[PDB]
Amino acid sequence: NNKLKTQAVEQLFQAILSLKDLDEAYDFFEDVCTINEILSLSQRFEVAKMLREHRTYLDIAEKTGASTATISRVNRSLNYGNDGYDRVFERLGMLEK
Amino acid sequence: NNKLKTQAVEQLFQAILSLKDLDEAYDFFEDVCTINEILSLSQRFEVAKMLREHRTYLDIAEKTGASTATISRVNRSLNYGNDGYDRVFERLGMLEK
Ligand SMILES: [Mg+2]
Ligand SMILES: [Mg+2]
Ligand SMILES: [Mg+2]
Ligand SMILES: [Mg+2]
Ligand SMILES: [Mg+2]
Ligand SMILES: [Mg+2]
Repeated sequence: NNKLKTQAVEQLFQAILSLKDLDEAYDFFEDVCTINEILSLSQRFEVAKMLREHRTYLDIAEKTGASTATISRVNRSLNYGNDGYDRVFERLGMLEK
Repeated sequence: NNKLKTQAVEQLFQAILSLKDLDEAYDFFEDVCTINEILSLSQRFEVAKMLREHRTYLDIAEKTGASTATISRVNRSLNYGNDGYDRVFERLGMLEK
């Protein structure tokens, strides 16, 4: 966290928060990231959602491709982090009821 | 690009575009990414800005820490990409005049 209190980090975030729609998101993240990086963040995000949907590690590994080690890492951030995943899931009504 | 046309990628982007302020950005990206990943994206973004500000590779390597190989990679995405960096720089009035 301390290493992230930088004006560089803050401008990255303003850049990210200025994106207006998914086509802009695609353009930007594809400029800044590799395909695999984007695929890697989307996998973590899906693991996290499925974890809160109460799915098993097997079902998560199947559906997402994540190894169980990845699943376990995400699970640490989900549970012992800033509660960012959860606040998005609540806000966007994402969790399969 | 083709590998990124996924519902998983689309939900990551909706999650990212729902973030309302920098504190939310910090909470979310810190949950989803490692410190080094965030530092790595903010470095690329700063390299890209300084490149469009017409600074030399030496000055960019000094100010940002990027190796010149990183600078050269960013420069490919800046110039031969989706024009996402440039559209953010224009929109946010970021380039030092
Ligand atoms: Mg600073
Ligand atoms: Mg790669
Ligand atoms: Mg991982
Ligand atoms: Mg799909
Ligand atoms: Mg790391
Ligand atoms: Mg790099």
